Amino acid sequence: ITVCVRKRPISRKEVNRKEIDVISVPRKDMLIVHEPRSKVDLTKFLENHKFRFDYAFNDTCDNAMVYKYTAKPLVKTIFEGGMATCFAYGQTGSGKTHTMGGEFNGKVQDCKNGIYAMAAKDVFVTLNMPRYRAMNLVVSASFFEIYSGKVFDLLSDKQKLRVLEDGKQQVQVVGLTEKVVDGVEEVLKLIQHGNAARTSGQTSANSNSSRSHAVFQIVLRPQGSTKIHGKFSFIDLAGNEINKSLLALKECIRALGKQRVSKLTQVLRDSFIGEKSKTCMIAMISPGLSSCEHTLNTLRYADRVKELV
Amino acid sequence: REIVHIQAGQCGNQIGAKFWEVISDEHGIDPTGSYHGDSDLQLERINVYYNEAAGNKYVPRAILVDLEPGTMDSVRSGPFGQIFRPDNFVFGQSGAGNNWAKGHYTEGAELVDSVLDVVRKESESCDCLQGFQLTHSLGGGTGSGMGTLLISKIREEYPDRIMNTFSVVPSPKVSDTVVEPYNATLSVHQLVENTDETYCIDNEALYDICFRTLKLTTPTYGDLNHLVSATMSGVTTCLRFPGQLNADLRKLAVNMVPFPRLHFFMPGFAPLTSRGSQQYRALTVPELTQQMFDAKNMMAACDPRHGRYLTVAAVFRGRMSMKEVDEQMLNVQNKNSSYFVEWIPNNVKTAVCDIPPRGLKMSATFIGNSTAIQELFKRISEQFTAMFRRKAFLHWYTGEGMDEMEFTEAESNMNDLVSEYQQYQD
Amino acid sequence: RECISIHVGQAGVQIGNACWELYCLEHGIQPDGHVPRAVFVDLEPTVIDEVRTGTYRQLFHPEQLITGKEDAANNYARGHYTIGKEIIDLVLDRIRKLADQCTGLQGFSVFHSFGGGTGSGFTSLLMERLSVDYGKKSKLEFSIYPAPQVSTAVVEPYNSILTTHTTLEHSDCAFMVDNEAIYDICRRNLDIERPTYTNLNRLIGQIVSSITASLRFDGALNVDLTEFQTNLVPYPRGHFPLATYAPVISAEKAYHEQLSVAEITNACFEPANQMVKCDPRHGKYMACCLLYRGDVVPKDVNAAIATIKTKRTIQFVDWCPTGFKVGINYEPPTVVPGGDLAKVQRAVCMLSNTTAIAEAWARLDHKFDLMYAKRAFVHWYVGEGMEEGEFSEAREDMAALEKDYEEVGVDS
Repeated sequence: ITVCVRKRPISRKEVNRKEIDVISVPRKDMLIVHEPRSKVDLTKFLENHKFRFDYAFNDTCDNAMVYKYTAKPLVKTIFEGGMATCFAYGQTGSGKTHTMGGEFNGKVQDCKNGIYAMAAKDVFVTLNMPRYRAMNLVVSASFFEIYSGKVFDLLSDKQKLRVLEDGKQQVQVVGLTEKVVDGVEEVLKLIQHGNAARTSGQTSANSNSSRSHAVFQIVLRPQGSTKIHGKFSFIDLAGNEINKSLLALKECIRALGKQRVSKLTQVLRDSFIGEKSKTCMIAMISPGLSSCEHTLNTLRYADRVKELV
Repeated sequence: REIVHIQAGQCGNQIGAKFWEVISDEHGIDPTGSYHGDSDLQLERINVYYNEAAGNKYVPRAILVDLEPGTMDSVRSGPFGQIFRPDNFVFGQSGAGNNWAKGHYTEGAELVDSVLDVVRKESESCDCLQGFQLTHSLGGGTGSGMGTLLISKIREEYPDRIMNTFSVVPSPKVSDTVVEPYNATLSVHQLVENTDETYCIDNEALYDICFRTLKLTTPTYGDLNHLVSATMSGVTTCLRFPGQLNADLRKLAVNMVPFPRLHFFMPGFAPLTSRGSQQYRALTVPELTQQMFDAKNMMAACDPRHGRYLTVAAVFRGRMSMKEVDEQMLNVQNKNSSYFVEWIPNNVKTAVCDIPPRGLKMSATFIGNSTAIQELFKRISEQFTAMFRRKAFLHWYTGEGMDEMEFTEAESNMNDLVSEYQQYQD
Repeated sequence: RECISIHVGQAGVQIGNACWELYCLEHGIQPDGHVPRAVFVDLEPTVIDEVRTGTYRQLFHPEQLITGKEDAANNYARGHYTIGKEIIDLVLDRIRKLADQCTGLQGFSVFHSFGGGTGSGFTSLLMERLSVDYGKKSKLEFSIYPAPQVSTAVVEPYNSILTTHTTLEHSDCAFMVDNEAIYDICRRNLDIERPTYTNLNRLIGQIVSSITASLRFDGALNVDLTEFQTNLVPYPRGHFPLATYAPVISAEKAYHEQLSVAEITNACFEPANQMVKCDPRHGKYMACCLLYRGDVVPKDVNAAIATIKTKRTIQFVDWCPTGFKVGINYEPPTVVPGGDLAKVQRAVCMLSNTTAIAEAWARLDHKFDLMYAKRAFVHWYVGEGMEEGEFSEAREDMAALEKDYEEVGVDS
């Protein structure tokens, strides 16, 4: 389990608003929140809180840089035959969609730019390497979203899927469509398709929205194996049913170290249970002073998750 | 406020006839007649179960869902049978096969849309909707399957209005069907995840309570049904009456469900004395709590004495002292501190209507949320496995377009449901 | 000089009709005399109609009687946002039309019932729109906050955690009278298990008369409205003192009536006589405004109070040397001709801020969570122009009201 935090820079709208930048990342693993506060007498003072993470990324850091530290180290895990998960967690507008899906203040744009794409790129390169080539693996991808306890196939026009659990308690999402990909270009097509289809409200003036949980997965399969050779699930979480899933998620990840159900944790459950499984959590933070309450909430959540480490 | 009853399956239907047989008299509504009400209070709140059209014809606002004509054609060809507007009868002349799968995926799934249609015509009736009453048996097709679907749809259409469910969980000793645990385990599954108040009744918990608590020697079904319908009247309709301290479905719900599962209760009536003799009138009140809180007298199969309670709701309905009521409840809570769970300082939810059951002086419906009902889903769940293991009469399900993972699902789910419930017994 | 009043919500209107009754009753102005100086708001016609059909029918102008034939709805949201909105303008208009006609006013005595639809919501924005249109005045809102165990509405807390957070940053001093804790007084200090709402109203209808009526009335130690908030609130939170009355003796049963000051003042601090289930379980007083009326010798007071200041078991806050605003009026109280109120020749309507409400708020906040924790009747507000915001963000609000009422006390 690795937990990181990434601060996004203040946007033009916030800047114009003259929002104050409350966060500083003086070191590679140190994040500081300069919380503004007022005493009862309304004296102004700053309570600077410090948080440490495996990796803390500044506003300057690009998606490639973030990807290098978080997801990239997980790819090998799938080739190893494990199950890896990477979660983007944070408040609305914190940058989760931007990081996973691609660069866009709308959270929707260039697929190539995001972690799903970058991860895919590495998957093809590694498969090609000598240690792996013997494996004769096929790469498959799927993209679905979870909304109000319901699973929808982004690859198959929001088709509602049913999720069942055996006595064995292994979960399966029936009807989920897996698409064969043999090129990064292929994966980019599927990402574009899924992202367009993603849930939301009316066309907002700007930005996307995270009413749902987005999960794009990369699966490796020889002919089954452990029900497939390896699987990487990249999840674009909804802004911090949602609460229950987040609570559920925390316990599952912490359970990962040692070894109040939700749909997300149910679908993901096989990814937590196995011995050979790794996860990375990236906490997104919006630097604005107005968002200070949200950020502390995000950071504290993050602390507990890493605690399991 | 309002509600719209739902008679799923034959049983749930047969009972409809008894629930409405009663309720009507508890509201002075003759077959097609109007309000003959001995009083004037049995009318200011009727709406909860009827609709205004003619001016003497207040028609029950329920639904009659069933894939076996003969049934509804027995309920519609007998006594009060001619009060339901025909529009209410959502029949399925198909083969009402005794398969959960045949009334939930293949046969019932068709008749559903023609039901929801009406469940909307009734919901959009008028004023404000509260919830829907659901009667059925978890041991058949039109009951567990098709009725368990009716709700899964209802709860998607109005995740706001409540959902009380009256289930006739498969009695132990003898099963009035063979696949029973199949049709059951599969319906409880749907219940633990849609309705938010379930009142489980046991045909044999009734017999007992009806053959020893009513020296009644020939307890016909009509009776059992009648007794049950007696409780569901105390619950709903009742609270839709005045009271020093009145509640309503929600209060009942918001005071009885500590954890979202939905949890199932076990109803118990108060004055349950044999006709002539017994008419002891020992009904001052300590006599009602004496009753309600004993083992026998719990329409459920399991015995409370076998597991703590989380919540209790003595919904009394007959002039009494908010003192001799509020008081009794206490001693009761202390004489049995043992089984009554502790992390709830006051498990009991005292409720108090005014007007009592038409001909009686004082009654009190009991709605218990005890952890004892663990020892029932256990039962059911057992029967499943013992037969699932060999896929017994499974071909009648799969062959109807089912899944080998569907049965797995339910059992587990409902099986876990047993687990949780213990998390409080401790 | 004056103080308008806006009775909002059926209750605030019932209590209004009551407080409004006691008035003329002690001013010799029968059914049809002068002209009131307030207004009546409700989104359920039938209730304001009671002021249009029943007693004190022609003592009002169909202009100071606002109604929204529409729907009340026991839900904040609807009353504040959605529906309640439509009326507000019109409402304001009167408190701007009635606020003009006068001569240098002092504020608006608002009458609402915390846990209602028209009472919680609406006002929320009424007081809201006032704090901006007349920030330069007094906003003393007289509330009837949620019975500690005997609430009515199923949602009550939703409606009261919401009227508190929205009004908090707008009121000057919020008086509080607990509906249940008043019953006790009707059971224990007057004896009657037959207390009609029409009684509790006669009571507040009394304690209130001691506030405005008589005070704005000449005396040996006058106390202006401003006076209150000044001598009564230590901090900007629209702080909520509690109302208490002394000679709450029965006009039939017992008769020791002649209970010199020395007695009636001690009868204020015993918790069983304070129109609020906030028994001084620990709450240190931090300021009390002892309003006396009738035949009272200033020494009697400046002694009866001295004796108290040294009872210690009555522990006053630390940072507060002396917190006793002695308000002396002349004219004794004036009891309903034949209700059930004794009728003494002197009384003590003492109100105060007590670290006690640390409780009352607590116990009412907790309520809220339980339900919110499951969203309970949330869909009823959302669908009425509200959001997960307003709730969660009004919860956090009061949270710092549980810390506030904690910090300003319990510590030295």
